[PDB]
Amino acid sequence: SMSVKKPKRDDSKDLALCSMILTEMETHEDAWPFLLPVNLKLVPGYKKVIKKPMDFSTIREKLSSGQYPNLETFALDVRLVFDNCETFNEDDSDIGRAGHNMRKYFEKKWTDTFK
Repeated sequence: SMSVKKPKRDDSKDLALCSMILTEMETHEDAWPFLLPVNLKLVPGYKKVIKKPMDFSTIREKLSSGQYPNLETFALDVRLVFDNCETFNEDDSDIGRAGHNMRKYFEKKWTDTFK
């Protein structure tokens, strides 16, 4: 509350560390469905169904231009990528499986780096 603060968690490396995580996700062999924004002209249903599209290139540009206020808003957009993927793709599809694999990979790196 006013003039009563918990001890200061060191967040000075968060930007560098989120960038490293994102590099690892970018270079994963199963990243290919997520590297670029879904083409809303060429994929029927996407625009109407997926209210907030997100992809790794969009996260990278947001990261690089100070559009994440803290490490939690960064994790929310990464998870959005995988939540969108599960909304639109069957579990038993190459893309559906890719999304599960990547979400697992992410959540481990997240825990090991920050928890």
